[PDB]
Amino acid sequence: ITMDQGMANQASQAMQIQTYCNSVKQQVPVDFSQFPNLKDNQTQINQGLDLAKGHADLYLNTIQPQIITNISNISNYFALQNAIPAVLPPGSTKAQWLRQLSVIKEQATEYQRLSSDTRLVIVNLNNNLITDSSNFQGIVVNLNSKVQGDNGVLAQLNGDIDKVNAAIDGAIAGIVAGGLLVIGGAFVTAIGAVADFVTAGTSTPVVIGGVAMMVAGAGGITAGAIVLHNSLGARQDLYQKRSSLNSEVLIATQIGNGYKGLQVQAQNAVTAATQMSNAWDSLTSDLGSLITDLDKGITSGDDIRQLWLTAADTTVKTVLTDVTTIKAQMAGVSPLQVPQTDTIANFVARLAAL
Repeated sequence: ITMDQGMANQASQAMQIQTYCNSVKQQVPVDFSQFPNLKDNQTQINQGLDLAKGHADLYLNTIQPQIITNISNISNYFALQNAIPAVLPPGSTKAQWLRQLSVIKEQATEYQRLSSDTRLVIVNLNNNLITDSSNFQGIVVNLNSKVQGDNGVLAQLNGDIDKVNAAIDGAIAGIVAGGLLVIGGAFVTAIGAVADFVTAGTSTPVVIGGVAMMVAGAGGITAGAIVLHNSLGARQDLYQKRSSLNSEVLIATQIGNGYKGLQVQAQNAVTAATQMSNAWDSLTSDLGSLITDLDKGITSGDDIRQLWLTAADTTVKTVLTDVTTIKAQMAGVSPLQVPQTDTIANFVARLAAL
């Protein structure tokens, strides 16, 4: 795997999980004070949610910065590489070459360590989310049995939501991935409720996993709304369609489906994180082989100079360009203002028809 794809994929996935985590943290705790036979159930829900907000926080506060630092190291690396054929003028001895390559390999290996450590901490996050996400599911089914509801209809909703959530995830990835590397590009995010929470009275909106992301320029917002609105509506349809499910249970299940959504974002992050480490490992081995071959009679400093100048003009200029535009996108990302009583699907529906 090339350094430009590993970087493009992790940047892309990070901006999506970032948004998702923001939606986790925005979720309000449930309110069942009306039915005192559910206090134990409320408590359970809200303790589970705080675990979900804990995982979200850990991602934004510990993992995201390392991802940002990684992107900056890719630039560090290639700028150091381009600089060597300038620091070592045409005479330069084999010794000089061995010292320079050995030094930049050291620096690169250190970047490999940051990236592999990151992969390891995302893996561990995911594993803890799988457990924490599976336990929440049981807190929902416990509540459902306590209101003598059908566990079978509940199950068919969870299954139906999981399939749609994957469609959403898919389209969002498509939007971000397709605009990520456009030189002037930016992104806007939208966080809203997965279901209507005002037509009937009791208002507990569920924004966890209720998300949308679009290109900020031109008619990017509209263009974005169009590919997103189908999948988003489909989900809202499933929570609004007539069902035997208690309302209190419908809330906890909405939350629970968002919780699941968080863990799938983590699993997507494992994938991207793995790809970026492998890109670093492939790079440190190539450097490793370059040193080894200079050390034998196979290559020379003059040959490496040649190889890194044609690289500096062709494949490196590309990478360094993308690194600039990627750091811009991630730092530039901006949130759309969503009306407090709106839904994410309705919001996007209306933006899609402008």
